[PDB]
Amino acid sequence: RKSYTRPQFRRPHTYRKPAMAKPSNRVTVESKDIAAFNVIRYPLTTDKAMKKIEENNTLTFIVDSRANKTEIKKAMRKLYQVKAVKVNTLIRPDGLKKAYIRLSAAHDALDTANKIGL
Amino acid sequence: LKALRPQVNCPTVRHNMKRRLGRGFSPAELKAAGLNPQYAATIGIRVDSRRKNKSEEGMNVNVQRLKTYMSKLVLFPMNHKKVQKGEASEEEVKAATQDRSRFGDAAVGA
Amino acid sequence: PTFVTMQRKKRVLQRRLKVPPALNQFTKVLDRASRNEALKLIKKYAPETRKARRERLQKVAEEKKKDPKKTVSTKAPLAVVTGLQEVTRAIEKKQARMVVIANNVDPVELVLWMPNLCRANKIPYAIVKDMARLGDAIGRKTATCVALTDVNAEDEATL
Amino acid sequence: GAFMYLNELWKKKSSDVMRFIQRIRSWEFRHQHTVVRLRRPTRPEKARMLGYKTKQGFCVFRVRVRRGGRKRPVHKGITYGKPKTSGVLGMKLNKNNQAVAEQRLGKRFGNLRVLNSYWVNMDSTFKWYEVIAVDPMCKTIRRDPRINWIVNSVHKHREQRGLTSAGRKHRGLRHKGHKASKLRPSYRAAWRRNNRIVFLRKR
Amino acid sequence: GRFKPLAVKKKYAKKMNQNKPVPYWIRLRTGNRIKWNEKRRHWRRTKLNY
Amino acid sequence: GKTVLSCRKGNGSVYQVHGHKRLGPAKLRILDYAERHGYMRGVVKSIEHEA
Amino acid sequence: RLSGMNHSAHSWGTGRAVARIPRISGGGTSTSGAGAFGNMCRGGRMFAPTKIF
Amino acid sequence: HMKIKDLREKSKDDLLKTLTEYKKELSQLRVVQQTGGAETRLGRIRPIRKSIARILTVLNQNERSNLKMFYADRKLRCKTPKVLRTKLTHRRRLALKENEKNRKTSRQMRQAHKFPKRVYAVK
RNA sequence: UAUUACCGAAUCUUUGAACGCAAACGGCGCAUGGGAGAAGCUGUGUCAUCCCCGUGCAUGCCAUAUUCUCAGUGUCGA
RNA sequence: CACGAGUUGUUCGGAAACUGAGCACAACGUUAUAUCGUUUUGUUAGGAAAGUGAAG
RNA sequence: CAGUGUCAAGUUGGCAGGUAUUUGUCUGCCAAAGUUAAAUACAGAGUAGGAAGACCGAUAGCGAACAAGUAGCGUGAGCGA
RNA sequence: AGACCUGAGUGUGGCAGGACUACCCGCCGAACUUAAGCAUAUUACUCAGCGGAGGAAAAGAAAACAACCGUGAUUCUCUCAGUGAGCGGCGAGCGAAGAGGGAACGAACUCGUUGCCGAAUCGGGUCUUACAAGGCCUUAAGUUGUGGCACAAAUAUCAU
Ligand SMILES: [Mg+2]
Ligand SMILES: [Mg+2]
Ligand SMILES: [Mg+2]
Ligand SMILES: [Mg+2]
Ligand SMILES: [Mg+2]
Ligand SMILES: [Mg+2]
Ligand SMILES: [Mg+2]
Ligand SMILES: [Mg+2]
Ligand SMILES: [Mg+2]
Ligand SMILES: [Mg+2]
Ligand SMILES: [Mg+2]
Ligand SMILES: [Mg+2]
Ligand SMILES: [Mg+2]
Ligand SMILES: [Mg+2]
Ligand SMILES: [Mg+2]
Ligand SMILES: [Mg+2]
Ligand SMILES: [Mg+2]
Ligand SMILES: [Mg+2]
Ligand code: NA
Repeated sequence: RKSYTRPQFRRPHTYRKPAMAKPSNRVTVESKDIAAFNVIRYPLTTDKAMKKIEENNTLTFIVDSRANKTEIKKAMRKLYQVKAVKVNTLIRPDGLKKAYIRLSAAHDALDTANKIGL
Repeated sequence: LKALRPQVNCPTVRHNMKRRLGRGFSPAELKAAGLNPQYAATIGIRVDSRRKNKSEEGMNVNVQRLKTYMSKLVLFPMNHKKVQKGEASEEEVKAATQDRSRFGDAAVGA
Repeated sequence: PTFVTMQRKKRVLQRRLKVPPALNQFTKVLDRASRNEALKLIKKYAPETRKARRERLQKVAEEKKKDPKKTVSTKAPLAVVTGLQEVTRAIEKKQARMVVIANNVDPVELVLWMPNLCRANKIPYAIVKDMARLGDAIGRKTATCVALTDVNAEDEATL
Repeated sequence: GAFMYLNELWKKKSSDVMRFIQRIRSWEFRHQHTVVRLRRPTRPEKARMLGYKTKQGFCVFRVRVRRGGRKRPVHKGITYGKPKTSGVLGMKLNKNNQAVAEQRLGKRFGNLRVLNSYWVNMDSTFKWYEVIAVDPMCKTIRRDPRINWIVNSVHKHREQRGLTSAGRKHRGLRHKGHKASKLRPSYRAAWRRNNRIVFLRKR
Repeated sequence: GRFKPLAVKKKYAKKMNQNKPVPYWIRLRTGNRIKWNEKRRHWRRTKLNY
Repeated sequence: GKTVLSCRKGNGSVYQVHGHKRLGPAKLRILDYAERHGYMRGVVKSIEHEA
Repeated sequence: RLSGMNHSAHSWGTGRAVARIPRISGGGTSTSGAGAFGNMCRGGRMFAPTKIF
Repeated sequence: HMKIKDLREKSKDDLLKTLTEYKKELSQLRVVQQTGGAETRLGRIRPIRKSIARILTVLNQNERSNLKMFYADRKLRCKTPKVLRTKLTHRRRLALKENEKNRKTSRQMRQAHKFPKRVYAVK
């Protein structure tokens, strides 16, 4: 405000007060213990799926089509006490998302399938 | 159902000889009858401050209309407990009736 | 910025053009010493504030409460007249002993006629430098004009 | 009071001192934007006559419009049809420039209600008006019996529908009686009244 | 060919799911008028052009 | 009639300058204080052709 | 007032071996090219339609 | 089939536990829907879905009532989230209230007091 | 009552005036609250990078600041 | 025609993340009317469009 | 009524009195700021209800008594059983 | 140092843009057609185009009619009247108003200005069961003027 050393005037720097966090506008009760049930829908029992259970230690599921691989892994850990080493996904021509899930060979996919009921 | 209106003469040389009802009473007629215009508006009398009185007979007719009406008014008291000045007693409130004539000329005539 | 440039060029243009007397008279102001003296007098006769008015009225009310009779004398202490409407009325009724006018009112038509009115009624008047200084003297942000109609016995010589 | 002096002074727009003041103001106005917000009216006496008050919910804007006649916007100045409809440069708009200024302000700022306007300055290219508007959500406005009529939704875009003073002027509603019988209560209403065919039940 | 957006793919998937015949028990309902689908679509007769 | 070609060229359209391969405009340097009062010394770095 | 006239029908003209009545536009339906608007056409407007006056 | 009068007595923690149990049941029935299954088993899907709906209804109604009572205090009344106010319509929200209307000037009130409307009759 | 009818309490996916930024992309941000979390640190806890969810964030205009922070060879003044 | 199935990615193509012939939001101007014009010849707007590391 | 030029008077005044001008009378009214129910419209609107007809009777009556603005056509605006 | 004036940045509380558009309000605005041709005229101050409301809208409280024995805000209906009004290549064509009988009607009010007062006003906190038309506090706005009283339906200012 005394001696300017540029050929054009630019806006001076003033004090800015940060905004406040308002009370939330969404007050619907959402349980945090049921999301895995939305993520993992049900298994598949086709011939290819059956062939993968025994020889590749792999299970096949229909999942929510907006889910990603990391959350599918976490949902597997929550719903069944198993550890997935690999998740592969595809979106079918009828619109549903399918997941091929390989277990860590310290668990038996056949025994997990028996417990699931398929 | 209908407020009180004055009698006027029709204009032009074709309707000179006829008579009808006008819009309202002039303040000069109301003063000749002894009435505040603002109070007359509250007891069912129409007031017209535009109209002038250029002759005596037209004014006399309407003053007589106002007096005939005022002699037959039955004013109800504001408070049923206390009756002040010229207000009806309870017998008249019992024997009160409604004039449903098409022109409101039951008690002044045509 | 544009507003800076325009507010300088406006002053230059007001200097270079030919200025008629009715507007030129507002650049010829009272001196420094008399300006300071007059502002001091107005300051000592400033109008009373919100709190002071409330306190005086409450005391008058308690006096009336204790005495339902007797006059109350709700005249308020002597002060200067402030506001364009009231000052114009005082000039026109010749109650004002002296009138002081600010020289920078915008729009200028608000006070452009006041020296002519004071001359017509033979009222002493001056044109001084700041409406902000007048407002400081009377306790507000701004004043366009101020009138003195009467003072105490101790300030007669000063007036 | 002082209103008389201000009004009489503003009745002398062609005197020397008024010409000087208006020249300075015209020069400074023509270096500003088309629409400008002011803190106080330039003519307080006129604004208060037209309904402005020094209260919380009142605002004043200055609007600039361009002078001259309307040009018909046809490609390359070419018209078709009968020769009676062939003028391009010589026809005039049937609205006045004050109504145009009000409409521009109102279309720009949709949260306000336009009350009235007045002439402030003139120049060879431009004319300038000041427009008064109110905020219908201000508590001061909403609780004031003399102004809160404008809160009701039947008054939303008065200026767009031609209901302000300038609009009435170009609708012809300054006149009554035998000088305005074909335009009351509006031109279209009178036309409908005089042109609809009537069928009584027994005829 | 290989490329299409996911929204286009989902529209084609819905049409594939819709292209079906009427289940037989529907014809046994009280007051039924449906006989054939009448909105069946064949890929070589009418084009969707998504 | 229809529009003549000389008038059509004023719309711009497909008759504007083919400038994609051109270098910038060619100018002298700005008339500043050094040029008004003293002198400046530059070095020629390259000579080129433009379409 | 609109019955029988809700089409953008035009006559095909002379030089084709068909009557000069106006005909429905478009294609892909059994109504395309059919007669229209006349009191003698199926789906046309009646002669002297009735009014409430 | 959960009973509504039974649900209205439970607390939040217990209601959430019931919700988890019923979600697990429905998930297990989906597997049966995939792998053949008996008609008696498939008949259980609808009652369980309706029970889940009932539990979420009770939870949400309790929560909204509690928040409304909490914001009913005068200090907080101005900061109520917009989803917890009355809806009405846009126009009615913006319109003049009865108290704001009906306001009158001193002269209007005084004149209404000096000349009130009377009740009369004509004989 | 998986019965009907009505209604006050609720739920209400992706969008669209569509308004954080984009878009033949179920894409990418900044603040601020949460969740899960092998690794490491200590079977509990605790948790970097990665991942998930809620809320706010367009432009313009009006009002306002427990009286917020500034700018002008505009007018003064100490 | 009916029933039942099939498309698996740290590294492949795209996006995340370039610039071209070009487009046109903001800003400003114009029009009774924005649904109009300008917007890369280093470049918006009479034009105050920068919100940061570092020290402490 | 609109554009531009020109631009008042001071209730001794101003405006209107259906043929222009100048000069005297006479009559009505007081522009250039604002609000306001009812009686009137609904000539291709809508919500919640009602009452009818010297009307049409499946090529008629709405395009549509039926999963009808549907199937189908056109790059598209649109067309349309 | 500060102050006022004129402009900015950010926080807090709000509002506008879209849809519908039968009727209604404001602009903009044709030609086919008729004149046995056609250019003024007509179609028509209509269709198409742009903008804006409501349950109706618009209008409305005399700078109005008349020329009488005078009427008396607006709107609407019959009639005035296809007119011994008037406009018009005085052709084709076009074309209203006052009065009279009625529908409705508790229908009337507010600013500015003048005179007398002069912050008595507004917002914001806080307390009374209360975001009171109430108390208390507030420089925040406001004297470049908020508000009160009187003025043709009036008789005058205060005074409890
Ligand atoms: Mg009429
Ligand atoms: Mg393709
Ligand atoms: Mg070029
Ligand atoms: Mg038919
Ligand atoms: Mg968006
Ligand atoms: Mg097939
Ligand atoms: Mg993949
Ligand atoms: Mg480029
Ligand atoms: Mg750019
Ligand atoms: Mg009005
Ligand atoms: Mg049919
Ligand atoms: Mg709109
Ligand atoms: Mg025709
Ligand atoms: Mg012919
Ligand atoms: Mg005509
Ligand atoms: Mg139209
Ligand atoms: Mg209205
Ligand atoms: Mg006042
Ligand atoms: Na002809």
